[PDB]
Amino acid sequence: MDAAEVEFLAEKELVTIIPNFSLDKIYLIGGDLGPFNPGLPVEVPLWLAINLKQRQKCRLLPPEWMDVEKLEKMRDHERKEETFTPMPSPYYMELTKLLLNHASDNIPKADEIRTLVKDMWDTRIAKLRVSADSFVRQQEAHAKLDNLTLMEINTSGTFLTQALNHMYKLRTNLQP
Amino acid sequence: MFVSDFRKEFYEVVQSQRVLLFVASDVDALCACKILQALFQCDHVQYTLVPVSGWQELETAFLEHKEQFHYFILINCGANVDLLDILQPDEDTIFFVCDTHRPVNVVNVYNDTQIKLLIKQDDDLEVPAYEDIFRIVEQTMRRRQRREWEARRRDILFDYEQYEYHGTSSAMVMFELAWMLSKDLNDMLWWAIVGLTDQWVQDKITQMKYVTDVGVLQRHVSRHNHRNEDEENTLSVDCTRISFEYDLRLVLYQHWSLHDSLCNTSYTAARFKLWSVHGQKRLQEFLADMGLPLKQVKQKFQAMDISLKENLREMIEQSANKFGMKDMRVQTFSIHFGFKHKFLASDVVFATMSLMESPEKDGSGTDHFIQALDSLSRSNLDKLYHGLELAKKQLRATQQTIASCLCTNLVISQGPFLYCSLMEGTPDVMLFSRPASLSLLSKHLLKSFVCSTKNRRCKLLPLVMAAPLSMEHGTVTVVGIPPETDSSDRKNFFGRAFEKAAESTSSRMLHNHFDLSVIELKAEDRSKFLDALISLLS
Amino acid sequence: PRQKPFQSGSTPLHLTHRFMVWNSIGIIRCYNDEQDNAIDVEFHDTSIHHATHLSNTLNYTIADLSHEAILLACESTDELASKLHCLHFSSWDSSKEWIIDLPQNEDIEAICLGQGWAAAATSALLLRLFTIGGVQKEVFSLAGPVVSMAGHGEQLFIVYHRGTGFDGDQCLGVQLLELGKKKKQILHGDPLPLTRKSYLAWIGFSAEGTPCYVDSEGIVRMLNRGLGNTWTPICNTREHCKGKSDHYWVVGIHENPQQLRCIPCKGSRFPPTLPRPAVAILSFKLPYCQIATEKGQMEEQFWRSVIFHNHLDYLAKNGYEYEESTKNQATKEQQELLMKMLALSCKLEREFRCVELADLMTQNAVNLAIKYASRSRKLILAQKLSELAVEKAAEL
Amino acid sequence: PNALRFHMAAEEMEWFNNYKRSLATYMRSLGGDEGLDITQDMKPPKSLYIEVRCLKDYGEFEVDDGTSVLLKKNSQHFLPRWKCEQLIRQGVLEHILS
Repeated sequence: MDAAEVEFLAEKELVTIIPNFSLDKIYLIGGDLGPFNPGLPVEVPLWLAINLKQRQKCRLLPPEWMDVEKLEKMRDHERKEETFTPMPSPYYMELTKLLLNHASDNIPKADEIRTLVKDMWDTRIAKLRVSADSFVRQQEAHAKLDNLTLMEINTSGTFLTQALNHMYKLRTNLQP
Repeated sequence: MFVSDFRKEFYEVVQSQRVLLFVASDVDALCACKILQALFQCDHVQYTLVPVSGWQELETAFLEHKEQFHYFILINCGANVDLLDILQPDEDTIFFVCDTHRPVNVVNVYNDTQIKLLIKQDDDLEVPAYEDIFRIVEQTMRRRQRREWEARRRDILFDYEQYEYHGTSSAMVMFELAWMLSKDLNDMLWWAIVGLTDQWVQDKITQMKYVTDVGVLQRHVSRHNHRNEDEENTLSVDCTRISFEYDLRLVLYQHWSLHDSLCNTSYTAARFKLWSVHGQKRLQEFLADMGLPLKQVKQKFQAMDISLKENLREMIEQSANKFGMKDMRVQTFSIHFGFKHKFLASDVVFATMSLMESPEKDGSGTDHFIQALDSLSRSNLDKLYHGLELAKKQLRATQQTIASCLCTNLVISQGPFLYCSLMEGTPDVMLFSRPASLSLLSKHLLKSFVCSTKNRRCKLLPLVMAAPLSMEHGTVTVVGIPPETDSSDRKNFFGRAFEKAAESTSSRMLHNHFDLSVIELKAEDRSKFLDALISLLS
Repeated sequence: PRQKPFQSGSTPLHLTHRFMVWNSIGIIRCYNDEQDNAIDVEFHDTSIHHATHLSNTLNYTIADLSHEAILLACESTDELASKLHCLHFSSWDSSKEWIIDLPQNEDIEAICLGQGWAAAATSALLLRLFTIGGVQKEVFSLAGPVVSMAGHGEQLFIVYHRGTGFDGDQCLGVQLLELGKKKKQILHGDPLPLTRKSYLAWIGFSAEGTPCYVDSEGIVRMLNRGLGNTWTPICNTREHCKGKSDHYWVVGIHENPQQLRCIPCKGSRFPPTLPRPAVAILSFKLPYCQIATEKGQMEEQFWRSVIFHNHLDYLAKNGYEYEESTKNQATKEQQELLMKMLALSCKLEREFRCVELADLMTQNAVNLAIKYASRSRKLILAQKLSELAVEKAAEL
Repeated sequence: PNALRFHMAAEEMEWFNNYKRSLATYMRSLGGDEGLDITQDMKPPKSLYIEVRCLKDYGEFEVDDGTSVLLKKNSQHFLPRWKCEQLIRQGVLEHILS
């Protein structure tokens, strides 16, 4: 894969907007939406909230896990534990990029949410290169990754698997 | 015709069509486009953007596209001349004009089918009434009265089309439209502010009108940016903020040093007379009266010590009363993006205006236009930050020309108007070869001159300037600027003079641009033209 | 102490950035410090009108908003009189503004916007009527100091002090007028029911045009046109609150579909202006007994359906436009609940109760209940229902 | 372009024109109406319209409805990205408003 398709899979998460136009139910091949009552919340998939925000037709809302207090506890829980701890949403990096870039003025304290998210990320990446070094160092044959999201996997996967194949080969070249 | 309301007459017609946008080349028109773009990319309206530069290229462009499309939009071009003939269109084609030039041509106003005008009629317009300009012995007895009518027409024309000026900028009409639809943002407000500031920078509007428009725009700025009353601590630092500033008139002083921006603003380079060693010490005394070390003033402004810059913008306004410079603070706006991004609305202008008019040419006429249209969106801060090193290089190569024609006295008093000319051998004179970057040099030359000369007559005569255009065709370019003063109405009158002079002498001339006061003339018809012009203006 | 007049949907005046009015049409905010004073108008539907920004030079402290105009008012000073300012943005002519000065020592205390008209209650105990274009209409005296004022169509909803209460209770009266071509005073200062030791928090009309109001104890009441113009509780916002300091700030009331649009407030009774609060949607629930049981649940649903469709009859009696399909769906919804309540009473061997429920049924539903009573061997019940069906046919 | 068809040996052109034809055969077989052209669509779709800017001359680009468009140099349009993908990926147009 590549980041630009993880970003595609991440635009299926649901968010809540507040439209300012009138429209009746829409029957999408992936569900139903609406109705859109001006000045009333409604829950849509991201790829539509962003596209409506760019055309000046809505007003986003911060997801509940995107609070500057619960995050300041996740950031500590992550540094205490010594394994991959569970995360608010399986796609938090892409949410807190797309949202904070496109709707940073409808989110209070954007430039602290952003730094806490980055602090969590910079740790969950450090635990990986330790869990991906003991693997080689001790020549394991299995490794249980607990709560890795698809993005951390995809940033260093096409190197790790490709450097473990060359190790299986070198380790089983004497049998015949 | 005149469009009464922009929603239901201009927008909601082209909302479902495929329009074609012709664009002139000036910061005002760039900023008037970049809003219409963002208003089309929001409603999925297929447009097309053709950058034109004269009348020949506008005609060439209309030649090719005139059968696919049948809607059109002209931006800062084609409101001071007649349109239904230079293009010779069909009947079912529609034209919208959103130009600033004045006065609007006559027929373009009594043609309510093909040429609609997006011009707010509450400007300074006084268009003559309809039949005053448009259509047995008793036969002759009444056709003599019709001859009287024609004679009155020949006069009222000369009354109405004698002075050219500019109205409210396009980037403010478009912004009114974009606010009606309720789809305005900060990014569409910064382009309004820049498209307004540019006119006042190039000195095409009066200070009264400029302050009136600033008074208008400040309500919008406060409506947007005040909603963050006390939450300015929990708003993202990486989100643009526009603010009203009462700030200095020095050009580019926040990127240049404080010293190289006093020697180059063509408002303190005139008063201080920073071209004559006798008055260069005036600058020294001005600096010494404030306690600014001569070693901090020479260093870049971002690196100056923090203890000096506390009340700089006040200790400069004060110590400029003691020298005869009381108009030193102006009213502008400024933008912050992030951690280190802080622009005044007259730095964006001097950078854009010099990305579009770079001397070294690298292709067709529409290769620089694109690179300057690029540097207005925040995703391209690497062009802006680059177009600020051209705007510097230009400003340091203008005070080294106004220093030539004032330590050599190349301003001839040819009678009713001053006169000058340039030499190729002087360095940095091929930079001003373009017929657009020559008006600013002349308009600063007049400001330095009027302050320099000791006469009382020359201080109130308009200037006329010529500099060589093409060595092969052997031709020069000529401009004409109104008589300078503090409260000049800014109503130039040379578009008629040059026309009638070339008509009298019957020489070769080209009125290629959209403004009339810029002409290309054979190097040999110079005097043949000039003498007849001297006699004509009288 | 008598509570002071207020505009429904507004936040207190002492706030630097406050809401002047928040209703179903839009929001009006006022930012006022010591340097400048600004008023911003926003519409929920951008197609109605563009965002309007005003320089509050006269220091307007009261505001109302409708699909027709913007209404603003300010008290008098030692130099200026109390003024009523209307921004008639929906006007089809070139004059979209008018202002009028009240007489000396007369101050505007409350305003409201109706369909094509505006009203202002003043410190002289006067109610002044104005057309939306600026014509002064009728004037009459108020029986007491005004508390709040609302308008909808031709209806004028006035709440005022009819007396002096004791032990924390207010003494409020309601004057309800219809200002059409035939002027009617629907309520001649009837006493306004309130929760004990509570004050008036919000008044107004539902989008369909029924008067409603909320007290400080979260009790939402609605005029019951089908019950002699009494007031029926339709919601209790305290049931959705988790603590004493939690409150709900009502914005609008809608009958079809049923929804109470309000702002959840944690720690205070009104939401802060920034950041933009989110509008919550609460359901209506009439305070019926044993609502956890199937009988009480269906009885609440039935009477909630009855009261929230009285507006259809009101629109019909006054020539307004109503959907006949909504009236038919209401009856079908009610006949289904009656039929399920009759089947429940039949299972409980309460056959007398079944006949009582059948009295509320249509003739077709009663005929169906007779065959359901013949089934399951309820012979006497079937006879009582048949005699009821005969009596219903005789009433025609 | 014949900067390429000049470097292939004269029998590789036959392999090509066979492969291309078999591919265009398979593609039209997927769906009922002329299948689905899987050659386009190389990157996830982001928005519905795109803003291009020409870079070389090109005779007369077509819009499905017979409404052609001339392509001079340095002249930017606003077209549906459903049509511009073929040309952006070659070098003619350019996606500016990223």
